[PDB]
Parts: sequence; structure tokens; C-alpha cells
Amino acid sequence: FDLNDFLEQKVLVRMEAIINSMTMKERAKPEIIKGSRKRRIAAGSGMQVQDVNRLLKQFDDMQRMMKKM
RNA sequence: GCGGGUGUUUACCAGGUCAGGUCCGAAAGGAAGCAGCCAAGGCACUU
Repeated sequence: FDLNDFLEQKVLVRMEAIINSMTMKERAKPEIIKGSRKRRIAAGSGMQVQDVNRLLKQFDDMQRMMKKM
């Protein structure tokens, strides 16, 4: 379960836009997303880095909920 | 070696285009621009 499936699953428009600025590798291996990438992304989707982190924050909790059944 | 071709590779770090999202604007319209793609470079092979 990567950022892709989570993509298929109105704050949504923004959560989609953020993921839509990532590369295929970033959507598949979310951990490789550190500072520099975050800035590229944040700016790429007209967002604030803090927002991106929120997005990553959610997907993480969402991820865990998966790895429990 | 020069040129051509082919496979593959490359988040951002002044190439082009720019979905989605963003900014300015009441609006009409403007601005920037990630991913993709194209191009370009790399690693090889080839002619």
C-alpha cells in the first residue's frame, strides 16, 4: 500500500494535488521524501511545506491502519 | 575520434510544454510552475 492506492481513496482536491506533484518513486517509496523533495512538492502544488507534511502524516496513519489485518 | 542509430538511465539545483494544484484580479484576464512528456545529459551498444 503506497501513496498510489491512497490516491484512489473538499480537502481532497488539495490532497490529490500534492500527490500529483510527486514522482513515481516518491509515491511508491514515501520514505525517500525529505526536506528538498518536500519543498519541490510544496511549491509544485501551490502548497506550504507544512501541508505536505500533513499529507504525509495522514497517509502514514492510514498506512498503519492497513498493516493490522 | 566526428556524425547517425538503438537500449537504458536522470526529484528540485536558469531547456520547452504544462494535467492537477497555486498566486494576482470582483470579473474579464493575467503570473509562476511540480509531476508527466518532449528535449538534454549519463551509461553502454552500434553504424
